[PDB]
Amino acid sequence: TPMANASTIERKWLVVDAAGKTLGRLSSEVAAILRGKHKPTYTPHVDTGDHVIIINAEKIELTGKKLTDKIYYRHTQHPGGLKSRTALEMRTNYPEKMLELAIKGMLPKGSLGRQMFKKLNVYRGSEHPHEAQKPEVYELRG
Amino acid sequence: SRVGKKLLEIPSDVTVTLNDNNTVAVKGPKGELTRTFHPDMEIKVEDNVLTVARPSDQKEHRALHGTTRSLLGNMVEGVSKGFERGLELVGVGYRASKSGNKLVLNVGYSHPVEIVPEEGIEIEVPSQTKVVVKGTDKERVGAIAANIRAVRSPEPYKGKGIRYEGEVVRRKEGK
Amino acid sequence: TKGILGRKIGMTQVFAENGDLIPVTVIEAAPNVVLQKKTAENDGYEAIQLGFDDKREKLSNKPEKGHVAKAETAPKRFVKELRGVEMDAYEVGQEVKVEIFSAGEIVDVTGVSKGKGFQGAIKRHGQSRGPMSHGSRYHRRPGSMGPVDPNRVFKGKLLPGRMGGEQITVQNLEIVKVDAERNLLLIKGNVPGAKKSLITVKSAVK
Amino acid sequence: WITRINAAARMNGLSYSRLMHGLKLSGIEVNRKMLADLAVNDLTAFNQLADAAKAQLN
Amino acid sequence: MKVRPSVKPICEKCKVIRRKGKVMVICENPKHKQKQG
RNA sequence: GGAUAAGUGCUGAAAGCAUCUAAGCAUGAAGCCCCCCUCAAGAUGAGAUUUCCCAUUCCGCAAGGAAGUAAGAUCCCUGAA
RNA sequence: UUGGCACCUCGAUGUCGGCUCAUCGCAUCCUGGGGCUGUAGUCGGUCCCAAGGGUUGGGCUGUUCGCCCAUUAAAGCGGUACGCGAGCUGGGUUCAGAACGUCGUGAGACAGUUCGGUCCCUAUCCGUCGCGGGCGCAGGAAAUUUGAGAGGAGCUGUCCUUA
Repeated sequence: TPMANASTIERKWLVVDAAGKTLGRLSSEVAAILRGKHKPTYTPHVDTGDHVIIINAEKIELTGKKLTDKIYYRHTQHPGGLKSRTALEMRTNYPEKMLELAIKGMLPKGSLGRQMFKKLNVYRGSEHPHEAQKPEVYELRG
Repeated sequence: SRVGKKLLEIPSDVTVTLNDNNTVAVKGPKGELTRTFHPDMEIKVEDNVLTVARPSDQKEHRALHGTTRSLLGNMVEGVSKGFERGLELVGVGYRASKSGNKLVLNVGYSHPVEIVPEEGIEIEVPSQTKVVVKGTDKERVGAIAANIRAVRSPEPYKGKGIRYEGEVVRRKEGK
Repeated sequence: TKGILGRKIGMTQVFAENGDLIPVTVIEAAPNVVLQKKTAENDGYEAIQLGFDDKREKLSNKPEKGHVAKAETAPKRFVKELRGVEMDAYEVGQEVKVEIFSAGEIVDVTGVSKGKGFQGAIKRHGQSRGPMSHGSRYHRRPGSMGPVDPNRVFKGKLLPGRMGGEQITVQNLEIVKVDAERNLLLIKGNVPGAKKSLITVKSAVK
Repeated sequence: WITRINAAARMNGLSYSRLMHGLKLSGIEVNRKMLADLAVNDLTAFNQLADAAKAQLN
Repeated sequence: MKVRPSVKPICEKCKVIRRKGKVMVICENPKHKQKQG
């Protein structure tokens, strides 16, 4: 007989900044926070997460040759319809899909996936419109 | 027997300025040149003596210890005396002159060819045969003169067109 | 970086100073009035909106009145919009006649092309047909659908539907003669659109 | 049950490992990961069970 | 060119220099120009 | 136009020289991404401006509900671009 | 491809060749870029980067192939149930009818040959082309758009001048 919290959750607003880190390990512990797996009242089905705002996403880094290698493949449905985009292409043209697509794979799939995915947003530069909620500052474990 | 382990000296008229982490500006009579280096390298400047030191002996530090010296060695030569590269053209109808700064090539084509000294580099034309590009940066003066050779590379049957000062051209004897 | 809009009538055949006869449309553009000057500081882009027809009383709506009546000239039926003009030349309410154009420049023409209704996969996509004899019961049909194994038909194979009606542009046309005293533009070529249908008349990128 | 004990541990700096390996040496305690969460929702008393194992980590 | 996987220097004055990830033979003779890959 | 592929380059070590390299740069193709044109906010991330209509009558304690309207639209009817 | 193995299919998976609609790979036939050449020049040979676009019209053959005629800048190869028969044709083998040669005393045979021979269906679901009705879009309604995102188009020869 455990406690299954359902919509009685004090949600939260954390901000994780993107100064110079690797977007795998910067999406790593954000994705646990997007479901709130750090929170002690974790039910696995009623979205116990909290909202995450990322600032300065275009200034995020990659070791190795991944600035040129990791081609981001999207596909149409029309025949022969792949559209290749490299990393530096995603980096400078528009990077507001460059951390979203690195977390869309990392949030679990289903109807609850997109429901948790609405809690995410990413702003290029130092916009942070969001002056009405008192957002907090979070620092990752590494 | 090493490139990097000896020293460099400031003879006169040169104020090498250790300014930032790596941006070191070198001023003087021919020009005022700047260069960013790698932050692991440590370059200390004595009384008109230039010393370059690396932290360890690694695959990184073998490469950078010779280059950062030799680039500064080139920055000494450009600020003190500069650089110049002459270009002799060979042939019959081949000729060249300037329209102010713009080098005009009446070389072999159905059109003239324009060359722009973009970053303030002296292109001195003593005659229709010889053209001298004079400046301060080997990565600029050597860079521009190569693209001048890219306008008309020499051919091994009759060596014609753009050619360096003592450029020994391969000779094919095709009948 | 300009443009007015008018109403197609039909072809003529006009002489141009030689034996050279030119196919000529008759575009009449009663003098268009700018209804709103959209700025980049609030709308996020640089554009302008024309207007063209003499609306009646009963035709107009009240929101079509209050949009006009700021620069109160007249309610006008058709509203279109031109990205990328000189905004520094115009003000809200300025009457624009045919005086822009001459009889010698490269001129772009968009429009609303005609209709053909539900007519299918020969006239709608130009495809051929099977032979009309040698026992074949196949003609006028859209071809095979595809190979076996992908189990579906690919999005990009063509099929019967409703030909025409879409918006279609013809680039790099040219104006034969400018007759601005009846607000008439004469453009060299066949311009899409049926009788009494509306056409934007830009200046093309040569 | 186990990821809630993770979540109670990272507000204490510990792992799931250093709790359960700690509680085998803190006491020889039997706390049967269901009812470990029932102390988590009384978190003021839970960390006295946690930091006692942290002292028994060292 | 000569582009073949069994790159090896031919004459006395051939030099074997590794460029851009590949291994090249650069000599006086342009006929000696070999490159694996 | 932008960034490159093969090349073609400079500069320049490691490895006093040489070296189109590891740093630092420039070129370079009917390729690639925009530029051209059409489609497109159900882009559930549902955008953005322009004006109009305004906060009415009843339950109900509220929450909520219905029932006449505004702006406009429909049934319907003469119609074919 | 010629083939091995007999695993799915003999309570049926209709099989070659052309017509219809094309799509995909690159070991490229043209077009773009180049490197070397026994590259004078004009043609060329050869590897390399290139898949965006194109790839002719006929006589014979059931033809695929190939020969041939005539062009073209080029006449590419290969999939995709040797693509496509609930889209089409039935010439081809492979039904009985007929005949020739040979085999067999014989009935009859023959991937040897010749002549003639019914190709069925009204579309549930997914899939496409097109159109619409509802609600959504924390008020209702009227017009215009930014553009996420997609698609189409993306081939080139002769001649003039430099000469």
